[PDB]
Amino acid sequence: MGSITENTSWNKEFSAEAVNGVFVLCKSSSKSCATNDLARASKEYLPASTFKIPNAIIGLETGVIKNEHQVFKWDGKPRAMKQWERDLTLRGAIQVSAVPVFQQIAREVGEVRMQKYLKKFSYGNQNISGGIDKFHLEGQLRISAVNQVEFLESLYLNKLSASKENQLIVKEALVTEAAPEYLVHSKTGFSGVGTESNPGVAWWVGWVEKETEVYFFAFNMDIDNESKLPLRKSIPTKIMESEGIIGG
Amino acid sequence: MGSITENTSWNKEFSAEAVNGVFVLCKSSSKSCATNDLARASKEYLPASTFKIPNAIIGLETGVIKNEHQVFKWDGKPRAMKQWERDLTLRGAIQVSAVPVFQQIAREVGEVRMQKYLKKFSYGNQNISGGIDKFHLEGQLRISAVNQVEFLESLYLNKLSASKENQLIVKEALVTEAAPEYLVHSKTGFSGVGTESNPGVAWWVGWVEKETEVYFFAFNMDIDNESKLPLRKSIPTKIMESEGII
Repeated sequence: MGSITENTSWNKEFSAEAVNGVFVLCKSSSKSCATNDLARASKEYLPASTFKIPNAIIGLETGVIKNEHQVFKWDGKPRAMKQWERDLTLRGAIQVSAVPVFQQIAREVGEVRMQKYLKKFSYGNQNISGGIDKFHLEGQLRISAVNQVEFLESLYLNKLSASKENQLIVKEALVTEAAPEYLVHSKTGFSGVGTESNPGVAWWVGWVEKETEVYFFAFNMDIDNESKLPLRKSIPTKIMESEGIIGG
Repeated sequence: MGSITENTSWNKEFSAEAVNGVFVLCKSSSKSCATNDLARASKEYLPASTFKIPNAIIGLETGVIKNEHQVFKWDGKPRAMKQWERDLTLRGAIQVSAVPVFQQIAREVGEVRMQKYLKKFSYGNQNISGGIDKFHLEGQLRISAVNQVEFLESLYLNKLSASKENQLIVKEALVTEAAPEYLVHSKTGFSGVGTESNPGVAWWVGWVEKETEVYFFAFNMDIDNESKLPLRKSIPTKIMESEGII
C-alpha cells in the first residue's frame, strides 16, 4: 500500500462493545489505508483460519487440491465439530474452517514447499514451526493486519506466485456476500479463548469490490469469551456501512 | 439433453400468478432434467440480456475485453437507463445489464467471430441476423430453457471453447447470491412487452452450488406488462425453496 493514516473516530464502534482491536481499511485506487490504531495494525497475531487462504492457493498450486470442484470426503471418523462431519467443497471447507481438511492439505504440501510459498507470498513472519498442521493455530506463524491487506491485494490482482487460474478459484471460494453494487470476499479466523491475561485472537479479513472501487480490509480483536465472536464481523461491518461501502 | 421429465407439482406457482412459462431444473448434470412443461422447455426464445453470458466469454476470448479488471468507462452520453450512466466493471455491467457496453463489445467482436463462437457453444439456433449489436434483442437469435442449462453446465465445468481463466472470470461476474451453504450464479433477460397477442419474454437462468451438489436452472415466461417482471425470479425461487435447494 502507498500510505496509512490513523482515524480514531472508528473507535466508537470498539469502545461501545468494550473491544480491544484494530480495523485496517484500504482504498485501491488511492493506495491509501486508514486504521483506528496504527500500532496494533502492525502487531502480528496467529492467522488461525485466515491461513486457509494461502493454504488453499498452495494446495491448488502444488496439485494437492485437484481443482475447484474437489470434494473433500468425510472418512466417517468422529471430527472435532458437528459441521465438519460431512463431504465438503473447497468453498464448504473454507467456510466451516474445517481444520481436518486443511490439516491434511498442509500435511501433503509438506514443510519445504509450504515455506517456499509463504516466503514468496511474503506471508507473515513466515515461521512454520510447531507442526505442519498446527503452526497457524497453536504454533509460531504470526501476521499483522497491514500484512493481511497487502497479501489480499496481491491475491486480488493475481500477483501472487501462483497461476492466475488458482488465484481466481480461491477468490470465488471466498465470496461471502453478493449485492448488485458490490461483492464481499472474506475469511474469519479464531485462535480460541486463551486466558483473561493472554486472550485469543479473532479475525475477519477480505475485500469489497464496490462499483469500480475496491476496498481491502483486515480486522482483529482480543477475545476471551466465545460469546463475543460475532463482534469480529459486526464492528468492521458497521464501520464499512458508515463509510458508505456496504449496506450498500 | 439427456431426458426431460414433467413435474406437475410446479404448475401451482404459475397458475397462482396467471403466468405462461417454463422452469427447467437439473440436479448434478443435464443427463436428466425436470420441468412443468415438456413442449415449452425446448421452445426457443429471444435470449435478450441472458446473451451477456456468451458475449462476456467471447469478449474475453477475442481480447476485446482485456482482463477481469477492465473498467468500461462512461463517455457522458445519454444511455437508455440511468443505471448504465457510469463506469462499470464486467460484473457491474452484467448485473445492471448494461446493453450499450455489450453492444460495443459485440461490434468489436464482429460478425465472423461472433458466429464462430455461437457455433462452438451450440448457443440456440446460432442465428445472428438482425444487426451485430441487437440480434439478441430484436433479431433472429432464439434459445430454449433446455439449451440454457446445457450451456451453463458447460460453463460451470469449464468445458466451453474458451480458456478456463475466462470461464472463471465470467462465472465470478455471475454470482448473485452467497450464503453459507450455497452460491447462486444467475442472469436475467427481458425482451420487452410486445403485444397481448405477441408478448415479450422474461428470463432467469443460472445454477446453484449447494453443499456438494449443483443445480442448473432456466426460467422463462411470456410477459406483456412490466409490472409482472419480478415473477421471473419469484416463481423459480419459490420452486427451488420448495425443493430445498435455496
